[PDB]
Amino acid sequence: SMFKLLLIFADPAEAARTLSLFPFSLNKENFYTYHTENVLLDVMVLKTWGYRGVVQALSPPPSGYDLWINAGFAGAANPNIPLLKTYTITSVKELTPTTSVEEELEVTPIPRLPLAQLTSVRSPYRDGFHEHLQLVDMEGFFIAKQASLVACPCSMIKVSSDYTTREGQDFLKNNKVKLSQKLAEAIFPIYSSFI
Amino acid sequence: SMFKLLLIFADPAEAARTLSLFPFSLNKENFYTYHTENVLLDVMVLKTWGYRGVVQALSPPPSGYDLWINAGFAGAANPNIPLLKTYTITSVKELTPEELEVTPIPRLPLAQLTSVRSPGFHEHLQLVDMEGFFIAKQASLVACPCSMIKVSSDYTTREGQDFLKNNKVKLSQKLAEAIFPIYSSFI
Repeated sequence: SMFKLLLIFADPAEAARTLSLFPFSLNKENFYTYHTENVLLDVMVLKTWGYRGVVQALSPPPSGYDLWINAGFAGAANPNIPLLKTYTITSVKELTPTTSVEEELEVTPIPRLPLAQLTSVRSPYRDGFHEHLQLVDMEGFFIAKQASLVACPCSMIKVSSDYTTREGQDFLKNNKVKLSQKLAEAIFPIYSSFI
Repeated sequence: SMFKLLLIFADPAEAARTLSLFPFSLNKENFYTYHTENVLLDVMVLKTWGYRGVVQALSPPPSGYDLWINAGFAGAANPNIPLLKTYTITSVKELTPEELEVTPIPRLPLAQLTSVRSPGFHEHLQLVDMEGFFIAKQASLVACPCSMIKVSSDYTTREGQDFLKNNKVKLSQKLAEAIFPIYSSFI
């Protein structure tokens, strides 16, 4: 009767505009809560990027949510992907050598968002395009692993923020507010569908 | 197509949480613009309350919008109106010893509004404000559709007003949470 939603952001800049949507109360550092009659909306901001940040924040993982959403910026490893476009993820993997048996996790799509697949890396991915790759981040695979430990559905909202090239970073640098606002505008309709 | 929406608030406190929803740009004092590919979302904050504020800001009325929304707090002049409830308006009149029809926003509960020119309970009144009637009059001059979002903020009694001053952030947030789905529907 009260939907309990946990939002997870890798970085305060990515979380900024979502945190402006609601008069969140700051519960402990990097953890915000907005508690209404129909919806509990908690926002976790990791302290650092990647597996390390996920581990520090989500082990043991919290039990009791109805859904987790990892929302963040993602690199585009295909130049046909436009930037500033918000996707929902259908499955996520970790980047491994091509010979390695790939481990792919199914993810719960968010309605009304275009679909994409996600690969998480442990070091910045910059050797350009190619080839079984669409969107690239550093947290999503590991968040999904932690969610599976509590049998909690996991969705991801990823906004294309840069191409995975050395030169592609300039766009991220000039557009952080707009990218953060894209995540916010995809999250509000979710909250509102329970309110 | 770009949908051109003018949102009108009577004062900064009522506007605060809606202004927090988007990274608005501010050129003229009291006027905010969020210009995207699909929606032009302008927010006007009146410089003072009531008829005088509406006339200063909207006479002559601005042309070229697709819809005006007046969003604000409203007193409840019948004790069967619960507080903290967000309504959309079906018609508005001015208090007299002639009704303007208003376009209701989807999914919000319906109410009738009376605007007064100065601040107990009455029969025949539901929600009470100070701007809506005069905004609807100005929107008529440009043949612009007008809707209103009003959240019950107090009973129209001497005691009733403590709830308003205790709960300004939450009342402002109710307005924001009703406006964002309108924006979202054009994307």
